[PDB]
Amino acid sequence: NATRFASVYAWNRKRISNCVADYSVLYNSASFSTFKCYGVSPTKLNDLC
Amino acid sequence: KNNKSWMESEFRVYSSANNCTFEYVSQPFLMDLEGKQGNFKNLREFVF
Repeated sequence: NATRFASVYAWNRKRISNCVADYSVLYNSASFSTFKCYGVSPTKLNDLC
Repeated sequence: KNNKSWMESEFRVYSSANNCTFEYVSQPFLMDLEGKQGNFKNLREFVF
């Protein structure tokens, strides 16, 4: 939901530790334009980490 | 002078900090640093 990012070479990395992320609304909700996964299914990220 | 609370004010142990991989805050505890006399009135035992 961030308003403005950085440059492609200036890309910022968000460190997430001691947290719980909900991946159902990020994928199953289909609120974004497109997504592509590598080596793992988008529905398997809830029970894996 | 106002609202003592004996809370920590300035941190002089380390001047700068960077590349922090972890941070946590535990449950609130009570501490009173006011001077006392006599034998030691409290005992704190920690195992890490």
